[PDB]
Amino acid sequence: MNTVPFTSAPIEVTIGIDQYSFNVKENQPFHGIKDIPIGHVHVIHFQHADNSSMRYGYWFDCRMGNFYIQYDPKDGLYKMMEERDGAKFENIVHNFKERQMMVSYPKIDEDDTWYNLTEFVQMDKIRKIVRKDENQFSYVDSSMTTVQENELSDPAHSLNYTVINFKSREAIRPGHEMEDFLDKSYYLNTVMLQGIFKNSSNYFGELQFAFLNAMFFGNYGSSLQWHAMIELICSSATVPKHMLDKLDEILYYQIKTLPEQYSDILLNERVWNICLYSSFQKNSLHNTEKIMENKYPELL
Amino acid sequence: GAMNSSNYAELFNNDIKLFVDDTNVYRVTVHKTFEGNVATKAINGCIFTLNPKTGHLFLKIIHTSVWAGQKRLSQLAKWKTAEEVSALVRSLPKEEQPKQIIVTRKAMLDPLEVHMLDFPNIAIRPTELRLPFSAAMSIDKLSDVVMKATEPQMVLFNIYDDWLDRISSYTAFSRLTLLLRALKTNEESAKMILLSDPTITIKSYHLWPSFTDEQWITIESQMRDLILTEYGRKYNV
Ligand SMILES: COC(=O)CN(C)S(=O)(=O)c1ccccc1
Repeated sequence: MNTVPFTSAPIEVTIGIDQYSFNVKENQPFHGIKDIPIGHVHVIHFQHADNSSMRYGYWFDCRMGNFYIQYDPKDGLYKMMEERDGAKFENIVHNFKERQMMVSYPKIDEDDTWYNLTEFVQMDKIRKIVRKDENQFSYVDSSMTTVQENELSDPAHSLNYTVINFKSREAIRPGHEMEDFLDKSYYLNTVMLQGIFKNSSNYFGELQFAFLNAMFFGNYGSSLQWHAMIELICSSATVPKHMLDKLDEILYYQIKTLPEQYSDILLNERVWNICLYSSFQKNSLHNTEKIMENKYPELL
Repeated sequence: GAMNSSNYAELFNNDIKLFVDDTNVYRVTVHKTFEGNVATKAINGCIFTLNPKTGHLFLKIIHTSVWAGQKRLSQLAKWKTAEEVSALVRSLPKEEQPKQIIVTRKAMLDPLEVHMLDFPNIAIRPTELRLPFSAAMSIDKLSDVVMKATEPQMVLFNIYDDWLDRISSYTAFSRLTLLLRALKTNEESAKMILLSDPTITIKSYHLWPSFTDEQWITIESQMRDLILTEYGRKYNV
């Protein structure tokens, strides 16, 4: 179990750690988060009390270094940093734990939610979507645009998700126009899986990362990417059986975790109704269709 | 974007454009089978592709053999239309290719867009106008060449005959739409109006009779009357 210490908390802020969150008062004696499960990526995220504009946060993996948070009064945000001095860091954490100034990652033993949301998500792939190669952790916020959003404006601060566009030469083989547009299997299996992602694990990893940035930061381009990646599978007549079964599990836990009051902005009526009731895979997403119908029957 | 009453004069500017109407591509007769079920029999169809500025009708005849062994024909027909329009554009010299293609039915947008991905600078547009191009099969010479075709075939017609020698393309299009609207509302009456007078003939190389300017005004008046008439007969007004 690992630790992300905080130098201090000088501004009132709601702090998220994965699907958990807690309120820290201005100059409250808070010095970080302990007992963070090793083996998963994590996200630590922030919403200032005085300006809910810009949710922002950091994706990190404690196996990759010692990370801490420090407020910057010039740029006005909590910044993640790496501490290269191992002995210094260990000494800092031990002191903060002894004085019990850290919240405990509050994982219930039965609970596999975070694993199930991050099963295929790897830090190395996050870092290719979020390019800032001098850090081992990745900053994301509510306003960051995607490469695709920028083609339709600062490239350094973009989310480089894989561009999916169903009316594009990449998606449509010359002479197979009707076939490829009505059955996206070529685009899913040859172009994207064999060609770009290499395997379904990397595809699911990007899909899960896009969902999490949508949910935790209200990042609109991430929500677009999440839905595009679902729609590309559901609109393919030919999908490996193991991918469909895994997709059903992935989406089940995403829908389960989604705040009820955010469904209106985080869920695209057209995509979900098409995927569950019209698409080739309308009958292949049993768990996802059952939770959607019992939790968001209005959308459908 | 969408073509409507506000931007109607854009049809007659000097940017090459084509209307594409797919209504008559997939045509069937519905009949009873010996067993008392219902079946369809396809008959020949046509894509109606029209330059409104010049009167250039590229009439691609769709022979029933194109449907043999195919499923979901009403859907295929839109993609076949789009394939044939795309093939037509690629066949034209660059300086003759359209800058815009306006589809008369919104269901043609995605099939045509996908077939024209190679032409990103050609705008594919819908329209809010209710254009009467389905009635093209009420023009005798066009119906004749469609029904006689034994194979796929493209036939060329000026749908304005020689009218542009005497009138603008705005006025020619308005005349055309009035004639076709009439033929669509009451084909028998419309055709009676057009041919009742045996001294006015259709030239061998024309579609419509050789009316003088004065006779076109009479004719056009009679077509309006017919459209208003049928509008009462229909609604009891
Ligand atoms: C494709 O074009 C047409 O339908 C109309 N024309 C090129 S035309 O000049 O009127 C003409 C040319 C050849 C035959 C009949 C008419």
